[PDB]
Amino acid sequence: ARMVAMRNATNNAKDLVRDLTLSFNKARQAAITKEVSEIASGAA
Amino acid sequence: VNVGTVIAVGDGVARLSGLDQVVASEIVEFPPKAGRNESIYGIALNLEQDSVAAIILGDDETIEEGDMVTSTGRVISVPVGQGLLGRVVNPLGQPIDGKGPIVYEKTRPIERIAPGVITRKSVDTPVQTGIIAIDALIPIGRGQRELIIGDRQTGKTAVAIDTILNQKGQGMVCIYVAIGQRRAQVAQVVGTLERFGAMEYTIVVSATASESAALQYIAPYAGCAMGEEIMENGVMLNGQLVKDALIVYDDLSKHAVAYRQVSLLLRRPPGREAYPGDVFYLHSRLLERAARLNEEYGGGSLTALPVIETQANDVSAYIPTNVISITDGQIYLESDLFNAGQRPALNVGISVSRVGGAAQTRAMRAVAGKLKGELAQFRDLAAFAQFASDLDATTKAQIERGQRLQELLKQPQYQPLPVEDQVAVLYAATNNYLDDVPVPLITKWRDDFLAFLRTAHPEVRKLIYDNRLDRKFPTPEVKEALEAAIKEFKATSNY
Amino acid sequence: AKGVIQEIIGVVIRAKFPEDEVPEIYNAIEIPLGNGDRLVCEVQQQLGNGVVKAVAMGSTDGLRRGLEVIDTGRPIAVPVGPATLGRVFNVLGDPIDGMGPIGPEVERRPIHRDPPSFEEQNTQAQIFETGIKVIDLIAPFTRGGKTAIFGGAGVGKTVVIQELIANIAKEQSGFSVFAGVGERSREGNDLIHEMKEARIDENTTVFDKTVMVFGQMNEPPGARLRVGLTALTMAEYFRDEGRDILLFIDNIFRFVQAGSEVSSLLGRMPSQVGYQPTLGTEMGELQERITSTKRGSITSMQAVYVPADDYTDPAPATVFSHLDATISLERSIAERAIFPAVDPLASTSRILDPNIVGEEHYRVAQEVKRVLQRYKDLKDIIAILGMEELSDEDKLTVQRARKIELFFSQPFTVAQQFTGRPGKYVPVKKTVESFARLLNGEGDHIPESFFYMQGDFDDVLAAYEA
Amino acid sequence: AKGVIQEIIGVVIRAKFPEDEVPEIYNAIEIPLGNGDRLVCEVQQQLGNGVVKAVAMGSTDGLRRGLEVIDTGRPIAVPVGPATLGRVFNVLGDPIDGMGPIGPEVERRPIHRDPPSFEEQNTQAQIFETGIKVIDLIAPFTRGGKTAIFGGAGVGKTVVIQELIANIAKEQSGFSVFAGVGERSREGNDLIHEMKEARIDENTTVFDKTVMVFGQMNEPPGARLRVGLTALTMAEYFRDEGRDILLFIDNIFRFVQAGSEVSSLLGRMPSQVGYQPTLGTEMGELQERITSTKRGSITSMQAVYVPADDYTDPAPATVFSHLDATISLERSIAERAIFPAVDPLASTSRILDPNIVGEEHYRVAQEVKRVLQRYKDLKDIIAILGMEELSDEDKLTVQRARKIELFFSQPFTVAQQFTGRPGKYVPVKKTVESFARLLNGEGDHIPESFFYMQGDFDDVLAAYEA
Ligand SMILES: Nc1ncnc2c1ncn2[C@@H]1O[C@H](COP(=O)(O)OP(=O)(O)OP(=O)(O)O)[C@@H](O)[C@H]1O
Ligand SMILES: [Mg+2]
Repeated sequence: ARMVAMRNATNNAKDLVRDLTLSFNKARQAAITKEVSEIASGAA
Repeated sequence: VNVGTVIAVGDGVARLSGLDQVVASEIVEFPPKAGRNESIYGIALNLEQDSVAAIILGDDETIEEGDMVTSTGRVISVPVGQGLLGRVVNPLGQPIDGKGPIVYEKTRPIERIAPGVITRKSVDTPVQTGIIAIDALIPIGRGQRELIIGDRQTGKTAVAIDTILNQKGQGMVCIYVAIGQRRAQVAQVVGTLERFGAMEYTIVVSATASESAALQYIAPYAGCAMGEEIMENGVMLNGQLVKDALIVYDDLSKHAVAYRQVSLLLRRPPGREAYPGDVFYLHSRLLERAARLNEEYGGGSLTALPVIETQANDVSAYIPTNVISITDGQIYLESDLFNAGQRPALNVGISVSRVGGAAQTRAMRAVAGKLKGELAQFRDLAAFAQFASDLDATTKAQIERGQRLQELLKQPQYQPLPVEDQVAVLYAATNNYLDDVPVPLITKWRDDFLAFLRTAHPEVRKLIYDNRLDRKFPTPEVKEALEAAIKEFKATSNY
Repeated sequence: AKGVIQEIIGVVIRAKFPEDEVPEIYNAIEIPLGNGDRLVCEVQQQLGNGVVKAVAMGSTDGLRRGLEVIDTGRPIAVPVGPATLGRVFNVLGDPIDGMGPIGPEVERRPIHRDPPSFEEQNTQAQIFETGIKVIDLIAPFTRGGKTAIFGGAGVGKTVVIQELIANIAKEQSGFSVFAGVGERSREGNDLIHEMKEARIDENTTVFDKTVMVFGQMNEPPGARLRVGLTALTMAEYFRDEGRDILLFIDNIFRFVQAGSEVSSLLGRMPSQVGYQPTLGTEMGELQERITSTKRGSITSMQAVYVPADDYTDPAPATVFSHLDATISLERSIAERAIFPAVDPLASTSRILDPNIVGEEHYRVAQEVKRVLQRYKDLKDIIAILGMEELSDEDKLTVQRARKIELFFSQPFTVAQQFTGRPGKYVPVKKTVESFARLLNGEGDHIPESFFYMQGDFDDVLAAYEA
Repeated sequence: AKGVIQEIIGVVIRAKFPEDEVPEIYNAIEIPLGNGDRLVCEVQQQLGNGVVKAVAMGSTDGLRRGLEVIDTGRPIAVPVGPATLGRVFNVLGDPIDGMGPIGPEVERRPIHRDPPSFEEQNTQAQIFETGIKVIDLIAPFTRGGKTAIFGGAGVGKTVVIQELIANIAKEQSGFSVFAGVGERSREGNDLIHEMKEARIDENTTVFDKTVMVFGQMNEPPGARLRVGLTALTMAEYFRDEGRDILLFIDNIFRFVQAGSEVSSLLGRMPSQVGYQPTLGTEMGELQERITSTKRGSITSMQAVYVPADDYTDPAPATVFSHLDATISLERSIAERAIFPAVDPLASTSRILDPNIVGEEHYRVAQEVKRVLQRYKDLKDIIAILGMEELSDEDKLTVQRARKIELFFSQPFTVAQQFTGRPGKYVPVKKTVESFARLLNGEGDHIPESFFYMQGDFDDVLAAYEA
């Protein structure tokens, strides 16, 4: 029973990492867009 | 005469007004005036209309509006040749060690085109780093551009200095550029090189942090011009015309920062991370000049060792990604491993060398394959280390084998192991000969074994070094000689 | 013509021309360099009265303002024809190999052509028969369609490229073009030269059947931006003759990055993730001339680098918007001695539908995907509990999946000298029938061996008998 | 050498001078105010014809667009000498304490000076003898090096600074300079002035051996930018006199922030996250003056504040690029009555290698911090097991780790009049010998509370026998 529970937990943990990585990537791109907007605005 | 007058001085940037017939990267003069007995040179980067924005190589605090400038017809050139060996110089070739003028007869221009496609040859001759981890799992060959990427204080310049020290008689002219390093750090590096006798085949360019951004911007190019002179014409080292060279750009992160500062002060349009559009072009011009010339063009070499200081292991940053794409191999030095205790902090799981075994001696390639496989197997089971008691016999055995190998890869500072010692020790480890030795005693065992071979058994070391190039290295009697040496050492010593 | 340089800022230069005969956009103005050599700058903008902003595409370190500029009156002229075969060129069309100049008798076409019109496009999609079992089965090519490959270059990608070139050369018209966008001078140029000259097929080296355009890393961003257009200009001449052309673009992401750098240098505003604002238009000027027309077809297999493995990243997103088949080379598959280390699960293709490749091909591909997915799901169970605990009617599926992943190995006609095994060309129909006959139950008695580096199912039967 | 103000935009003043009398790039301006005193501006950019753009260094809430300006010719001149000892100065060098102004007989030196040349830099790093056991054992200083503090208030950072000043003033001449760069006026002032005037050593106050220069957050960005250079000038005078100097810079990150604000107001384009393009050079022009020449040395012990907890931020990264050691004061150690809250972990140094400190020092510093390398990770197993009633060796390693943690404390000669205990100065040899003996096991058979607050292991033995 512990083996089944840990296997389910590991699968849920791996799914959460994929979801978090998907969300982190969106936050990574939005950070770049913000910087490329302030610097371009600051240039002009 | 066609000269110009400064019309505006910013944060190290002039404008020079109407200075025609100026080449796009000349080195203007700023002739001496009242209250200034010397000349400060500047690089005319922006050739605008009715304006020439030139960054100042020297100090900007002295150049006032109205100063006259004379455009010297020469593009930036540096001295090269034998006379530079063992001397610290500016990126302009002016000595700063205070030991006399540079003796030279030839000046190789900075910013020359890469050798070309057909000019090069496949990398085959190895650059013996002297570090077991690098020299076994991440081969570096003459002509390869291997990147030493890390995170703040991790050991990148320590690895570079170990590599430079290991070339004592490997017929390799080392070069150390030190872009943006502190004057104290460059002084300590030069002191270390002098202390170990490595200051008779090393040229140390240096554009320290206090120096103007122009000097930090042109430092690596001066270094690689000095290295290209070695690669093409060569210098007399130990009575042998050596045409190999090894160049270490101590920070290309700081070089990129300096170029970003130059671009922003010149009002060039920024890009991602405020870096100019052509920072990739900058680093590519710099690194691509490192080549393995074929026999038709001389057979020289120039091995480049760029170093990058990442932040929080952010590999996806702009400059790290650019240089990783440019370079042929990466040596990641992780701060986690450095703080854990593994002093050479190589992260084998992600560090790669695209040249591969072609940049390794046949003995080294024959021995290191099992080491790499066993280390990979240990890494795949790193989560079970604390659960060693409740594991299968084979899984356990894999675990202590990985622990022994990882402890073996640990190395002190300024202790480069010649190739014969590395191959002997890794043959001892790959064969089930260090299993009885406890994990914390592996380093002591290795040091004692090298001492034993150096004193008791010079013949086996000479035998291994003599036939390191044999395609079937283990076949020769060298195998039995080495086995007898290991058995005798393990009998005499106890752990 | 005969303008004068007005401003030199990095690789961006501005040349002043008379009020008339101002060069158009993409006009490739030429600057004499005081010798036979010259610097070619591509005009990208027209400002004010005669001033044109151009990208240097060269060293631009020895230039001075006021220097004479010669207008060519047309985009970058690229030599085309059979003379280009077996030669290596840069973006400008000048050969960078040891052989001499191309010569004036050879036709030169503008680098900036136009994609084929609407009527010239093929209404139907035709499968491209590469001959490799795994490529033709799980991720089928499309004639005149783009294809992406993902790999770390240590997984035998170059061997796959060489096999594709040899297959098209020996079983079709067979002319290939290799676009080295941002290709390293050492790792990606001399190595590929030696592999292509050493690799031979029917007494003809792979190098002699292809033309390679290298926009090297050390060249300015303009060269890396336009090297792909140079490669298309070279390939379109052969496409106009009715031949079928494979265009290989190495790391199209480097083309995207070169475009971004050029846009930043020109002063344009940065799009999402500091990309050029004209990302879609730049990716559409390219990869739209790669189509299957009435006269001929150009089918491209382009390497793609995913920034930080970020696929949503607008660069790989715009690349994917123009893709038909994805091939994912895997390091783990290559660790075992399977040269065609294609990951069947990660590799997909648009053309793999019943309406084109037939019902049987779709059915067998879907069944292979299902059994391999079951094997992937049961990897952890096998690793943890072992083979014994896994139940019946699933151990058979696991064994079949292992045998079928060993079956994707295929001898290569370009690697027969290295491996000592003759290459085998497997037709798509033969592949489909062989895999159907492997799935239905035949060959179950045969062990995992005898499937390794083999061709059709009859071949493995013969090997088992002998 | 007299001009007129043209524009006043915040703290940036644009002044027009005669064509042949333009001030230099870093000269002062000294706008005369109506009520007797002057507003000292600093030029930053020569531009146009006779026009200079200068930073205010003051309020500029009372200036018109016609006020005359009196160029000084030299950069900001600051009083240096023994007269400027035990006094508090602002960025301009005018004493802000209650005492009288500095007499004209005192030499005034320019604030901007070049760092020592490479020829004068020491070729071998030398350990700096502070006397604190934990400081001189785990994270040794560097002669002419830099050190950072990561700790808030209530952890005794001020007491550590006072002890360092007292030790350098007693063992060597040790003249100290304190630079308040953008620090809170309540913490930086009247909780440093009073805690150092009250603190005494050999009937001489710590404040009498220390020079204080204070540019607080209320001051304009130029003042916080140049306060560091003022402090460096004062320390460099004594360094040129041959006396070793300990220079404290409080919140060097505020110096970076002041530079960023100055650049933003000066019209420079931002770099990275709004920071100044000249970040690395600005850090170099200040930190490179902190070095150990042959005649003298300026050791620095700075304090670094990271915005939020972001060490990726450009300001902390540029600060850390110029660091030789870090000291991390910890709240938990401070609240456990161990007054020197220097965490044994997270306190690194680049001097801690065999080739400088010595084989024995490195060996002893590696044996310690190894039993603590886990941070006594055994605490969790005790927490959830009741120590399991038996832990074998772990009991011995826990006892040794607790003994070492207690032993890291050292009496403060500046806190002698507060806690009623004489301060003990422990040389590095005594530290290494004491810790070597403790790790060998001479510290055993002695209970806790006997290693709590003592100088040497010999002192602990004397306490035990008594
Ligand atoms: N191989 C090694 N053996 C022993 N100590 C080492 C080794 N590598 C690094 N160290 C230790 O780490 C310290 C810092 O190393 P190093 O100067 O190479 O770092 P870095 O990454 O170049 O840092 P920086 O960003 O400050 O230049 C050294 O002073 C030394 O104490
Ligand atoms: Mg370093």
